[PDB]
Formats: sequence, C-alpha cells, structure tokens
Amino acid sequence: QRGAEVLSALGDALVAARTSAPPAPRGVRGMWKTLRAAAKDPDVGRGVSYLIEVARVFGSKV
Amino acid sequence: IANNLTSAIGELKALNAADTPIPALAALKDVDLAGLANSLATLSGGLVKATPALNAVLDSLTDQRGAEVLSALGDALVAARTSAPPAPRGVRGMWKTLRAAAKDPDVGRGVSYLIEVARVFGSKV
Amino acid sequence: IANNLTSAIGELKALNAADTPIPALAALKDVDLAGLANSLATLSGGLVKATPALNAVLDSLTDQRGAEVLSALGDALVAARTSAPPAPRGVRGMWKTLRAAAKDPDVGRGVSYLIEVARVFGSKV
Repeated sequence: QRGAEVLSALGDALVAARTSAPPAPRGVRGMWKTLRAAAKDPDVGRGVSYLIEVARVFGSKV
Repeated sequence: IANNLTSAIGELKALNAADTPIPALAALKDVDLAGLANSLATLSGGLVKATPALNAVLDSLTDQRGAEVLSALGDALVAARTSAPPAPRGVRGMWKTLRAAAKDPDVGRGVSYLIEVARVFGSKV
Repeated sequence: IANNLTSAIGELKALNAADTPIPALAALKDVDLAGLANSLATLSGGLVKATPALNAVLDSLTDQRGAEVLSALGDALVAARTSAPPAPRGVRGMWKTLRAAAKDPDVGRGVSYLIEVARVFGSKV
C-alpha cells in the first residue's frame, strides 16, 4: 500500500506542478534566491528527507 | 412441408446481427504463446494485488496535465540526444557549464518545476 | 453417385485457401484469467481515459533516439551494479568522489545531457 501511496503522491505532484510552479529564476542570483526559498520550505524539506532516505535504503541494497 | 421449410428458412435470413471478418492469427505460432502464458500466470497474483497502485498511476494519466508532462519529458529526452552541449572538460569546465545553465530561462523553468514537484510530493509524504 | 461424391470430395481436396499449423496454448488454468479480468475491469475506465497520455508516451518511443536513450539508461543501471566505485567515507570522501566525477569526460556527457533535458522540458512547461 505504501508503494501505491508513493506513486499517487508522485503523479499528483507532477500534475499539480504544471499549474503551481513558481516563476522562472532569472540568472544565477535568481537561481540562488529560488534555491534559498525552497531550502526554507517545510514541504520541500519532507521531499528532500524522503529522497535522502530512498538514496540510503537503495544504497544499503547495492 | 416444403412450403413450411421455405417459410422457416425465409424467417432465419431476416434476422441481423453484427458480423466482422478479421482472420489473421498466423503470428500466434511466431508468438511464444506457451512461454508468455507462464509470464502472465507468474505475474497474475502480482497484477491483481497491484490493481490499486496501477489505478492510482492511471488516474494521474487521466489528467490532461499528466499527458502534457509526459509528452514534454519524452520530447526532452529525444531532443537532448541531438542538442546537448559539448562535455564539460574538468572541474573548471563543469562549473562553467553549470553557471551557463543557471543563466538560462528554460533551465530556469525546469528547475522551478522540479522544486514544485519536490514540494507537492513532500506535502503528501 | 459414388463418382459424383468422388468429384465433389476431389474438388474439396483442391481447397487452395489459407491454412495455419499452431498447436500450443498450455498454462491457462495456472493463469488467474478471472483475477486479471478483475484487475482489467477496475483499470478499464482508467486505461480508456489514459489513452492520450499512453499515446504521447508511445510517440516518444517511436523515435529511434528514444529507443537508444532507454537502451543506454538500462545498460547504465545494469553496468553500475558491477562498476560502481567504493563508497565515499564521510564528507571529505564525498567531496573527493564528486571532484573525481567532475573530472570524468563521460560523467561530463551525462551532466551535459541532463542539463539539456532540463532545458527542453523547461521550454515546454
């Protein structure tokens, strides 16, 4: 069931992102501003915790 | 009795049901039907249990935005085999290429979208 | 009458029409045909609606460059189980490995291509 929930959450995240994505970072200063906004966000926080977790559990099996 | 059989046969002809002829099953011999049946049987207990996960994937494809995103990813892979910039030679080349990409407004949209997916996915996990 | 039946069968024998020899269809009871039908029934309304997304995926696979890219990704996953370098021990090891990768010309091509995909996807979103 956790695999089904993860795929639902990825599909919804792609479908939502076509409509909710923030305006494009203009240049290296814009890119650093957007990355420094994302690195404050608690939900981008959960997504990065999960991707570090997948990289650990995959990396425990390879 | 011949007139009775004529009226009986004459009734049968009037009845109409949809009929379509498509006789091309020859490649079934070419198909490894015996092997494929083993593959399907092995996966049937997995497929039946995976039905809720397969439906949740399909539901995300029933949104037109899901179709547009997959089209845009497929085109981006196919184009990139022909449009990709020459390889960054060494750590100074790598930093030059990353500093060129971090000026590009279209790489800008792609990074905005990947930060968005990481937020919306991270809102659900 | 025997000669009439002989000429009739002799015309049946000269049939001259399509004929195929296929004899193997074993392993159907083992298949959970009813179970797959149950999976298909819950999935049919999803599959029919997903047809435009499934076509947009298939269209990106009809380009030979799409086939080449998927072959190159599959081979890279399979090879990496056997060729991957020993694990970076700690933050100093991690920076040494990343600084080795950022000298490699083939990791160079891979990073050029991923920046290209992020540009072409980012030109369509």
